[PDB]
Amino acid sequence: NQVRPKLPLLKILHAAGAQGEMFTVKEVMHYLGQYIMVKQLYDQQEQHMVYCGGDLLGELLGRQSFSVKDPSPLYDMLRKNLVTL
Amino acid sequence: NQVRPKLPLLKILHAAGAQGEMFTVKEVMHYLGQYIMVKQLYDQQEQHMVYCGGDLLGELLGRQSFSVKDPSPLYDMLRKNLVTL
Amino acid sequence: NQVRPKLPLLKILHAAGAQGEMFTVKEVMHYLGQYIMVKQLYDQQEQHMVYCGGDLLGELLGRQSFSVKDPSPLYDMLRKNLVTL
Amino acid sequence: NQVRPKLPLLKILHAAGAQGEMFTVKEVMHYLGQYIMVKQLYDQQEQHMVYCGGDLLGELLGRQSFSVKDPSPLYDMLRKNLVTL
Amino acid sequence: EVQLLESGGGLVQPGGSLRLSCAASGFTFEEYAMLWVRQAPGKGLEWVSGINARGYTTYYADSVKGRFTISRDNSKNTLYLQMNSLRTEDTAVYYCAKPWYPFMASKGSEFDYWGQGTLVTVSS
Amino acid sequence: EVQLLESGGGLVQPGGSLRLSCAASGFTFEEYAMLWVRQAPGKGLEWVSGINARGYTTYYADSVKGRFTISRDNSKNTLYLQMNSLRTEDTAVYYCAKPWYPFMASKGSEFDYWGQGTLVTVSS
Amino acid sequence: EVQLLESGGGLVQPGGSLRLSCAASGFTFEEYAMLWVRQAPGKGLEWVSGINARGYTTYYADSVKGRFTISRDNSKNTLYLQMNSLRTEDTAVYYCAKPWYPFMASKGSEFDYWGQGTLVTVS
Amino acid sequence: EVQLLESGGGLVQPGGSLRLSCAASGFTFEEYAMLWVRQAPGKGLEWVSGINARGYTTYYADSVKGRFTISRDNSKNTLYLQMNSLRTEDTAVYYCAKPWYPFMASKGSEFDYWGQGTLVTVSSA
Amino acid sequence: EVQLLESGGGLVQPGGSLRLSCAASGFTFEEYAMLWVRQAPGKGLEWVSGINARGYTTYYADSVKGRFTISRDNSKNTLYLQMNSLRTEDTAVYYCAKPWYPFMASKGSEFDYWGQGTLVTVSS
Amino acid sequence: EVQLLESGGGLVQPGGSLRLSCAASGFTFEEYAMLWVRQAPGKGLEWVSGINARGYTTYYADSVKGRFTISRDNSKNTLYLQMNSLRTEDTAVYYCAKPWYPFMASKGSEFDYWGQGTLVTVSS
Amino acid sequence: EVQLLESGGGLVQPGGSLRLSCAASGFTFEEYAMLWVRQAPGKGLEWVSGINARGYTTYYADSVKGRFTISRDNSKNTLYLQMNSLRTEDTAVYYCAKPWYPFMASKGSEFDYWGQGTLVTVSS
Amino acid sequence: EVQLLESGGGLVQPGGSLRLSCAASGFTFEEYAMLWVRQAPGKGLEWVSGINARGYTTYYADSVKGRFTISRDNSKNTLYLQMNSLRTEDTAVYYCAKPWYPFMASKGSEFDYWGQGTLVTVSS
Repeated sequence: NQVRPKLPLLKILHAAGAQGEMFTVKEVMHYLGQYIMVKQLYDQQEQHMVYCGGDLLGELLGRQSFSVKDPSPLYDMLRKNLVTL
Repeated sequence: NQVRPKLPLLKILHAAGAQGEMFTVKEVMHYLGQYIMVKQLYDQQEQHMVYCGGDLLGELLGRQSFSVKDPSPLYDMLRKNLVTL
Repeated sequence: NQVRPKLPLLKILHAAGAQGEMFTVKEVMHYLGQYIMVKQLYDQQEQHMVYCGGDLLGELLGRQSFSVKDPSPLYDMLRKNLVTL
Repeated sequence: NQVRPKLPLLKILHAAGAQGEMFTVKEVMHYLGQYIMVKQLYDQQEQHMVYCGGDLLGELLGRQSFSVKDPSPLYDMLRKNLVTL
Repeated sequence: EVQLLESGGGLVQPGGSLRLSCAASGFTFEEYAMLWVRQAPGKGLEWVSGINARGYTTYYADSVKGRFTISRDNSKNTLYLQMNSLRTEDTAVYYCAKPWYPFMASKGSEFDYWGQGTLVTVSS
Repeated sequence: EVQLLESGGGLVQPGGSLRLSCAASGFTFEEYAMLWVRQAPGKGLEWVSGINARGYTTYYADSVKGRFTISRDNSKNTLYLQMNSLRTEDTAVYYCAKPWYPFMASKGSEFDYWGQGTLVTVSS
Repeated sequence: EVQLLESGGGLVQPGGSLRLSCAASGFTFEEYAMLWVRQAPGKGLEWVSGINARGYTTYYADSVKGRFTISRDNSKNTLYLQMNSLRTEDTAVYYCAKPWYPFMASKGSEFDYWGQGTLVTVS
Repeated sequence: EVQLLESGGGLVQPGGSLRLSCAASGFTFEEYAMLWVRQAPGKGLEWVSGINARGYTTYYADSVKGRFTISRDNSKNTLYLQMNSLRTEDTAVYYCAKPWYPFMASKGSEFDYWGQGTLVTVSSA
Repeated sequence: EVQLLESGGGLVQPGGSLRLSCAASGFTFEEYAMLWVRQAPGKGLEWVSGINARGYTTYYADSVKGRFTISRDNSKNTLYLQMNSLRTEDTAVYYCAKPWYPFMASKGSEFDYWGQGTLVTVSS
Repeated sequence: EVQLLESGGGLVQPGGSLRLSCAASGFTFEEYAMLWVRQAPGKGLEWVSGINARGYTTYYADSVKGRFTISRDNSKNTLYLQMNSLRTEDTAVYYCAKPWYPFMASKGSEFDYWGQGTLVTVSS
Repeated sequence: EVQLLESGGGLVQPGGSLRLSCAASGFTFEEYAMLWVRQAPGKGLEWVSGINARGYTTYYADSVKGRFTISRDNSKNTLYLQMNSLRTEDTAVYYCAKPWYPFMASKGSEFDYWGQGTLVTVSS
Repeated sequence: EVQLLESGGGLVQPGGSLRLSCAASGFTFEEYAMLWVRQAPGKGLEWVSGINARGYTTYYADSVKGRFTISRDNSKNTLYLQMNSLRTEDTAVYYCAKPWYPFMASKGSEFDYWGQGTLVTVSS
């Protein structure tokens, strides 16, 4: 199942090292994980907490922070940013 | 004032993250700038040059290559693709 | 004419698939070639160059790198590591 | 404190890659461990058990097998083969 | 391009032990927390254990606490699960898993990658 | 209540043959596709073959095509694997499995239940 | 959502110096070349200078070259313009502008956003 | 040429935790089982824990079993000791040790190399 | 266990051509660059030509440049030397050589293995 | 100035015989061991026989033992090869060779010079 | 023309060490294997050690194995003999020697030239 | 470790000739210019001749120009001085000398090392 990310999401993926414009949903999430790590948006002392305020990611999600234990913010963003091919 | 982009242009706008069906001209152009940038349709070394042959934008412009220093192809596209509300 | 490699060299030979403890000089060199290849110590862009720093081989040779176009470092290692039987 | 290993032991150490004629006791034991390992004189299923029967090492220990867990046989060899300088 | 290859499974009697191995490739192993999960017959996938990238922080399900030990050797791109005092209920296909989130060592997700698994059977 | 019981394992020479069977109970056998998988000593799970519920559509791993034949007898609630032209690397424990979804016969089908398996050894 | 707030303008004598600032929000400042444009009495918009997104390449009108200095602090989402040896000819309303085209730093356009401006008076 | 550099020690409250690290060089770390040993005030060296080269077989003194975890990252030439539920009597200098015998993970020997150590102090002070 | 068997040598008149072949065995042929070298009467060994493992990159001594063509067939584990515009000076025993270093295609070494050779005679 | 002229080749039937001669000049013949090698049509170099400088010690390939006899006449600077009980597989061009080292008379001896050779055909 | 000159000899106690050197010229040093031999007060000639031309293969008499080390520096035209744990029986004049043939480094190599020798005396 | 040893000196009549040679070792001979100097009974040192490292540029004292010829053989590590139409005042001990800097072959080159010298006496 291939998907094509809308460009605001693609931008985040490419910044994490992704190539191209088509991906599986799993690939998208793995690049998103890479992004949060390389941009160091997580709290070192509480790594499941992501502080994305003032970052592309925060603006895309419309929030300042979130827990990767609660994927609900991510579901919303995925629905709105992935076009199934 | 606000405009409604013809579906062709709207698809490009939506891919760029544009929400809704009504925009101002400055909004439309902002999104187009993002579209070109993220889809890397420009020359890394000569950034004002856009090579849009092989992209759906190239069709709308009816061109393959152009410098944004020349808005002429751009005015044409806008006229054919924006409906004033 | 067999030689018995000292154990630091034998270690490298076994790692490249050699069996036993006695060899001809040519067998030693052929296994060394295999070692460099399988351990990917050569430069894919400049294959005659071997970067052995941080490898058992580098430590035996006392070198970070060397070119197979100059056998000298290999001579000294053989001298210090081959016992004629 | 430096020691001179008598020739029979020295030959074992040199095979192990030792350089020179004098070592510390800890240096001697380090090379011994290396010797046992590379020559695979140990039991892969019971690695503290050394089978040195047909090896020159067996001649020094005057034994055919034994466990490294008990120093006694080692101490004996050390006493008879290290000359304090 | 992510690939995970589990091995080491087999048949053992209750009280016995097994060590599972997971060979990882196609991503930067040393950047990732890693998980073991398992599926017993007729049941949903159960998270079993996890370990941080640096390998000194570990997590265990209450069901295996004190009996299983997870470890990793980044230099060999390999994850291990040492299983001792095995019980009939540990019978399952065991899977190595890469989390989508690099620091997630304590829970699985729908977005994880898994290998084909290795079968563990404990009976008698 | 779901039970799958493999049998028919043994020791054979390269080029030899064995017929494996799997006796199913505790569910509506004739409604489910069924699968064979195997695990060679010290390795992991490899999907071998599958067959649809009504038993006329068959699937095979490339490594066994032409040599293995899967079939079923719904009146007896039994699944078969006929293994001809056996090779050393066919050595494995073979497991019968029921998928979670009745239509899934191919590699990667989510399992529901699988048996403890039967050992097949090919050697000279 | 785009917002550009100019400040630092005021009243100076021929030869003095002012430092203009522009507080940008509603978009990714660090992605955009940014522009300074101005409007003196009786005249339309004159492009004054521009700076690339990173801040290492800068452009200037000749009438202002070797006198004004453009710069940016991406951490503070702010653009600056250093006007030294000010002239009477420089009295005008100064605007910070975001180009629709992310790499356009050498000239303005009708599709750009600009702020409400800041007033500079030299005499 | 062999060096073992221990660190991570400090002062902690009873029940607290600390992680020790040992940076090894001068030998092929990935070939050797490695040990942790300790010396409390007024006593001699007590063997604490050991691990095989491959990292998946570990050994522990009864006194620390269930509280300490040994691990290693060969790619970093580093040995670790995670110490939880620390007790007053865990106070000591902790040493990293390279055994003379490459497979010896369950006990120390007088022929082993050890570092200069790292000081661990457990007290409600 | 390395074995190199050259053939195709013989007698030809100046201006003539001969195709030499070399059957290689006892090593992984397709992993290795391979060489031709020759020994003329009274002279020392002379490197003649070389080719990378994959068979697409070739090298030649100035003395035979433009006249000789080296090629290989990894499927047949065979190396070839097509010799055109042959001269009196090309008289020599020609040898197929395996380099100790897998990527060395441009020069011989004292450590290479050679076959027994094939005699090439050029006279009118 | 060194040269070796082989002669005496011809066509004979199986069980027939031929004597080859080799005329040497340009070096001190009686100080050098000497060799015969041959090359079958389309094949490679095969060592046949060798004799020491003083002509009392002889060496032979197992393929020609008891059938071929090597000898020399130093007063004539001539080497000989008496071939009896010839066989179809003996068909070859036969070459006289002078070793680099005066004492080398056996298989493998490094050549210094060799002649253009003489053709021997053994066909019913 | 050939010139060999030995130095480094002297008086030492048992267990002591000494490093002999041999200066070579008048021929191409780097093309020749080289030897050390010795002669005690009566004794006769005894071969001690040999090294190949490029200096990577070494040979020793049993009576000095493990104690003596031969080496050379072809950039300096010098041959060395490192003598450790000297024994009374090692007392002798040591000679540097060039073989008639370049490849001869073992015992019984035909001598071409040798030096005037250097006295080594081992005793209380 | 440098060693230089002169030879070839002797007694000769005026108008006669002699050829001196100098054996070098302990350094890289081919990388250094080399020198000849002389000292007549008392009379102090006098530079005679020099030659560059590669042996193609020569230098002479006016007093021997046209009569003496310097040369070297880098393959033999040997320096030569050919002395023709000798004159009574050429009488002296002749010395081989290595310069401190590799390029210095002329008068006034700083010496690094020199030989013991060889006596040349020109008279009836």
